[PDB]
Amino acid sequence: MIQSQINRNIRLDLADAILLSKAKKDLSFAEIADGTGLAEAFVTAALLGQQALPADAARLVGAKLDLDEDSILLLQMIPLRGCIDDRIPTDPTMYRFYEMLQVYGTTLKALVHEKFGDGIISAINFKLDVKKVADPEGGERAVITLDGKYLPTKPF
Amino acid sequence: MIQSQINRNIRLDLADAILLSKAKKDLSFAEIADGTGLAEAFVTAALLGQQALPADAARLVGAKLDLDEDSILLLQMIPLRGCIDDRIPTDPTMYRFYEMLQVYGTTLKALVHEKFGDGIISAINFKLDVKKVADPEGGERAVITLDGKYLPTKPF
Amino acid sequence: MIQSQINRNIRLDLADAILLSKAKKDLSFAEIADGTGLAEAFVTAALLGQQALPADAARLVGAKLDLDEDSILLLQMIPLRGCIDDRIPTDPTMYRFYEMLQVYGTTLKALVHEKFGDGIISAINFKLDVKKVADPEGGERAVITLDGKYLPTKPF
Amino acid sequence: MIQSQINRNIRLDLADAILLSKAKKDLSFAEIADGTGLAEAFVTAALLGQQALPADAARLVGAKLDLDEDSILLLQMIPLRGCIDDRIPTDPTMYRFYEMLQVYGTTLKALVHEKFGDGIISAINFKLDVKKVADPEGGERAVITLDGKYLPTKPF
Amino acid sequence: MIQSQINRNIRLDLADAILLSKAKKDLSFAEIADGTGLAEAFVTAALLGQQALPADAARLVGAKLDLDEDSILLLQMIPLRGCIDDRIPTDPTMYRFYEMLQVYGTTLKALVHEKFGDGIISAINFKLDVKKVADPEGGERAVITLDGKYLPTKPF
Amino acid sequence: MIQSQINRNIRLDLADAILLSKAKKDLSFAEIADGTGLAEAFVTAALLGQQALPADAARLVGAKLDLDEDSILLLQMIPLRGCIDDRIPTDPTMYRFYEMLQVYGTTLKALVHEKFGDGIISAINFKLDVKKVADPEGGERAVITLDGKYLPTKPF
Amino acid sequence: MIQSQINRNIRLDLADAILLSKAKKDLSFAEIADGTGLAEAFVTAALLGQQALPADAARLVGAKLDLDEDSILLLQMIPLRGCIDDRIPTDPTMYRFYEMLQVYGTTLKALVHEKFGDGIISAINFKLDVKKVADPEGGERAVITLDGKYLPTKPF
Amino acid sequence: MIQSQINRNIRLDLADAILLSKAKKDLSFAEIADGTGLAEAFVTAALLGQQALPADAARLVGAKLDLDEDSILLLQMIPLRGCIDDRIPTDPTMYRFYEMLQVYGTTLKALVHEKFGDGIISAINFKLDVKKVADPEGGERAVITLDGKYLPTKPF
Amino acid sequence: MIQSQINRNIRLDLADAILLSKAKKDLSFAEIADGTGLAEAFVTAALLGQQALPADAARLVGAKLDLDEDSILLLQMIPLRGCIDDRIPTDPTMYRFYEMLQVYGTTLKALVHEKFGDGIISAINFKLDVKKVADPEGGERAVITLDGKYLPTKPF
Amino acid sequence: MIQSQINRNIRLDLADAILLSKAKKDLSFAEIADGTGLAEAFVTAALLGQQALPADAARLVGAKLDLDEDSILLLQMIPLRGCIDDRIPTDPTMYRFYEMLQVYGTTLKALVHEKFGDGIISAINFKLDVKKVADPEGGERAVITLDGKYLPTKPF
Repeated sequence: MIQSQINRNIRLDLADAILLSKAKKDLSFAEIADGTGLAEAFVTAALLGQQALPADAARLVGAKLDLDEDSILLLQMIPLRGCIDDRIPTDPTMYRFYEMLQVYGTTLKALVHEKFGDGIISAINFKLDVKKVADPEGGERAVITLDGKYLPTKPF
Repeated sequence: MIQSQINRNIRLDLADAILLSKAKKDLSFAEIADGTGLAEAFVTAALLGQQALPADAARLVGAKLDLDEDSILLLQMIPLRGCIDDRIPTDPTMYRFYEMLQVYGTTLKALVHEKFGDGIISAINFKLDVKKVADPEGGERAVITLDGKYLPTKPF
Repeated sequence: MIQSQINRNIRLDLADAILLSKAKKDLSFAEIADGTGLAEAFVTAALLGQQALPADAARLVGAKLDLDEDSILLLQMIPLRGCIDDRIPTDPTMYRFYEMLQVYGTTLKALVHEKFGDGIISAINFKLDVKKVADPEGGERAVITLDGKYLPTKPF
Repeated sequence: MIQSQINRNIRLDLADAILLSKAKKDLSFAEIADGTGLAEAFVTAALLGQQALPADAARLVGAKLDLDEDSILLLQMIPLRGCIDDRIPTDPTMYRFYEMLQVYGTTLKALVHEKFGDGIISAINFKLDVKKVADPEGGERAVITLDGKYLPTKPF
Repeated sequence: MIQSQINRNIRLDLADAILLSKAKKDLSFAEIADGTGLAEAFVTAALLGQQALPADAARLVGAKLDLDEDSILLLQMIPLRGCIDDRIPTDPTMYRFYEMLQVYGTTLKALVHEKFGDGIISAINFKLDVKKVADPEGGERAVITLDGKYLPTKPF
Repeated sequence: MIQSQINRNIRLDLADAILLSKAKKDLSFAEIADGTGLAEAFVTAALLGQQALPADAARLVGAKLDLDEDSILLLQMIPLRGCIDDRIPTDPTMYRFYEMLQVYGTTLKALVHEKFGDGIISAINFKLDVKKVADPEGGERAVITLDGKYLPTKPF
Repeated sequence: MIQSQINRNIRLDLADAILLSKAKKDLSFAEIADGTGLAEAFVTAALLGQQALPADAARLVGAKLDLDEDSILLLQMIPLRGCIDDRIPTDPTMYRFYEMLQVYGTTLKALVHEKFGDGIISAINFKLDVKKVADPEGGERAVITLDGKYLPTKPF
Repeated sequence: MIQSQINRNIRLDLADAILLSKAKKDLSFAEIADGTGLAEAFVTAALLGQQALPADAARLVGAKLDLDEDSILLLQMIPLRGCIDDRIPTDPTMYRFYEMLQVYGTTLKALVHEKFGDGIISAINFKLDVKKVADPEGGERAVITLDGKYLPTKPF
Repeated sequence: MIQSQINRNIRLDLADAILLSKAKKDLSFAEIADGTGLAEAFVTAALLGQQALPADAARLVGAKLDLDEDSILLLQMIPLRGCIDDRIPTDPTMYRFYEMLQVYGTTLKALVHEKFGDGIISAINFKLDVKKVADPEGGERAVITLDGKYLPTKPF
Repeated sequence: MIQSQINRNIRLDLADAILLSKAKKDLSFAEIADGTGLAEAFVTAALLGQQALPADAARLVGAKLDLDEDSILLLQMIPLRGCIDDRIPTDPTMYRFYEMLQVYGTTLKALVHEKFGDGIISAINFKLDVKKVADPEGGERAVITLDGKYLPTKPF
């Protein structure tokens, strides 16, 4: 796939139409991803304009959501990524993950360098998943797993 | 603890001093946290100005790092939290965690609302840990676990 | 329930239409919320794009305001919250509540840590109400009650 | 009093020194304000650079805290108000009160105009207090009362 | 009037239409405000989205400018105030009044506190008027009067 | 005077020292400007770093405040003007004058063009004064006069 | 002219339409301004939304460009000035004039105060022109002349 | 010269020192540059941190201003250029040159492309000068000449 | 070519249309640029709104992509350059080139001044090339060549 | 190396000290890096706070520059990277490399996705080289090579 986007608004406008059709059809993201062979977080991210779907998956989710052919094609383009409106989220749900960075950002840096060395944990060679577990004290918790490759920074 | 800070620079300046002592002594954060009864991410965050240590742990890390009494006292104060200089990290290691929000922030929202409902995953009733593992294709990966309680939003 | 929004413009445009219909019909927010079983601040926030109405409430307010069926569905979706255009309000009425934070924000932090300990007062597990009272010196006063759960930060 | 400040850093530096002395002495804000004739929120705000204390209270708290003569005079100066470092708080405890504005700011405007008319709720003719209560579901809640005069805007 | 706006663009779009009609009809703001019983600065501000006209005035200016009924109703709505596009004006004419704040802002604070005490000069209980006078050395000057109530900040 | 500044911090630091001296000596700005032949708003502005005092005035005020010779010379330098820390004031007293621009900025433009023509009201060929007057409904008001030359924009 | 604009987008949208028509007709700005009696920089700035054309000049360029009556009227309105999208230009050609400010801004201030005194060089009583000349080393140079009246700031 | 700076504060601190010494010695920029063979705008800019002086010029002006040897060396380093504190000047004198860009920036672009073609007017191969001329209507004008090489953008 | 744009949205909107047509016809940028005589980086940049195509090339690519005549003319127009939505890219692919500047920006400055002297490497007299090479360690690398003319800064 | 920094000011203050010593000793970056076995761009970036030197290289450059022991240790710490003062460079030399991103940023994205596919060119597994070459038309050019590993984005 060699086609790519440069203006996020195209795929984000499409995401809005996907969300409307999904709401009208009472569909979950789990059901939309079911049968693609792709993880729900990857498929969901594509619907929301942040990943590219392979052709087969694009056609399958397109049927489910009743998308036109131009829309099924856009879903296959490599996106201009960046889902936050203006750098810092205003939405509370979305903001808590930013706050995690404000509280633990330097600790994540410190422990990455301690355990791995100079370099980065990838956001590209990277997977994430969201799991609901019972809280032994009452209620529920989310266990969100960020799984990224370590890439070293080495002299040259 | 009822004492709290309002100017992050005080504890951030102490953090720099801690990092210098730690470097001169060839200590790791795991080493410093060993024996405190507390997780390495929590103790590390406290050293870096983002948590408060209980008195016993403050005295122990203070002995390990040869910190003076004002410093051992400062570590027990509730901090003015926020480790990022100016909202968006410039450091590549830190930035990748912000990039994961730019790529998956709306997906985390979507999947939280689907699995839990309206509300948030907490950044307060919250634990995180960093694990080094083998990458099955070669090299190493970080598995970073964000473990947060779900708090619902419901009508009143 | 499980459907959510990622572009606040959709629900904010709906808010503008609701406000137009509301004005043509000479309706108050108190009137619109009457019979929903929900507090006026909660129903008002939903109309203005910041909460989700349960289905029964959406139909009741929808009938009162003569909203079409797409609008009645939108009111039930979980919003992308954030009512301020660009971080700091320009409107004097809204600004005073921001200035309240500029004057007392560190005092709120200090007293919260003194009375409760390390942690937060929730904006999620949270109730708001606005009460008009006579001023014994002449005039009227607003008594605005912010009622939020304390969630502690504890070591792990 | 007719003397005022133009650089908030002077009074905020004094606040840092006050907090250190307060912590060394194991004092609460409630104790410091005791015998002052003034509400804890007002005295605390003055200590943190956001209000001016009368000479009598400045000397009383100054003695309690061991402040030099220049500091007790500073406490009586009219401040350059503004406690937030850079417009939006990073600290989670302070941030939650900002988030209340992001979620309810337009609701507060709408309900103020409905109950009072065109105008504002004052942040000057204004009192606030923080009370700790039981949470009938378990735990504790903060009831924060914002009590502000209504000033109307009327044609001229 | 209990109806209010939350999106300034609606009234600012109306303002644009008002300005076009006013130009096609060769009307001045003084002419439009004549007969309303209201000062030219107040009526002009309402046309430009920054005040609410009483019903009688709205119908009068609506007839003078040939406004439709939706517009006459909009002019009676309480606005979301804030006429500056992005905080600092680019327009030279508007910018000069911002520059006066950059040069004299702390002087105004200093002199207000000297003459009145701790508190504010109101922008709500407030009148302004623009008068053209001769410059004794040749040309013209504008004498702009800001007339605002003093509200004291008093301890509690 | 041909000497000028490029770093506002030097004169603003001097302002801080001036305000301390003035506080210890219990002086008013009216008192300090007395005997200079200059308006209190101009002398106050100079002390706060926003105007240059002629040598005779600099020596007069410098005597009253007990300033060293380096400071009396600094006050005669042409300043790098700009009294607001970061574009928008946080202080309530100075914020109200910014709010006047958010509400009436476009009205001031519109009326200036109507009365004078294309061009500006100067902030350079400019006087301002602050006058306290009784409010017939009770209390006090500030009448603040901005008096600026009209300079037209004319085709070339 | 007493009619003015408050939303720059109206005149900037007209500029876009003017530019398309101009390119279709293979016209230069020098040709469009020919016969108006006005300098090419003034007429060009008017077309681009930053000056008001006298009526006769508006009709002349309107004929050359095939503009409709509403557009010819718009060109005569006093504009809401400000041609830069967001404060700092991104376009290399316009950025160099900003860079000229970053490099020489304080030099221009220092030399203006040295040669003229305290005060400003006007941007209002102001002419500019662009001239192409030979570079003695080969190639071409632009000689851009900023011709502004000196307005002093003197005590009052 | 192969040495360069990366932190503008070093040379800007030197500039403040230079300006105090210059003020104590009652010197003009014209006098300081006299005998260097360099234009007053180039020498002034170097003193203010925006150019590098050759060795002989640095020794000359350093003698005139009684600079230490470290300071004379600093004047010869290639600077980290950028004289504006925070992107947009607050000083009225410098702001007017920014306003010329807000009003004429697109006109400068348009006329450069018309006269020269696609490309830029250099800010590097560039000369500027400030000349005082009498205004035939009374008073003084500044004629500021920006003289830059045209560099074309050509396809490759 | 003497015609130029001032609003980037016109050419960027055309870019979006070009990308959609390019995706529908399964074309690459190398293919589109084939037979124009122009480097793929230059032609691609023109399509994406950042260069002007000569007329012959504009008609060739216009045919390949089924562009209408307004669009083929627009491609020949000198653009208002600037492809980044809001100064800092959000897209990871684009961001890495920004991170290169955050890590090596001062090194590039230092080494340019060391090897060439005071002055700049041009972004105008400039060629850009992207080549894919095999990584001896496995995988592939991009070798991106920035070839700019050195322009000296010399005293005047 | 497991030790890392969180406050860039420490290493950037050291960079300033290094640059002073380097200028006093009339050293080039090429000579400082000679004998380290590391590329001049790597060693230079380390001196400027953006890379960590191995211990032997730290000692060798520390000897050349006469650095104290704490400085030789600091050069070995993993930095808090980010060399740009405030996101966008002000310095002309550094700004040109940002301008290349404003002009070619979307072209680099497009061509990377065309030649390699979805994913990124690394700034971490990355080397850069600056080469001076004669310009056949006269003068000099810089050939700057960015050599980064391709990391693909693939579904999971």
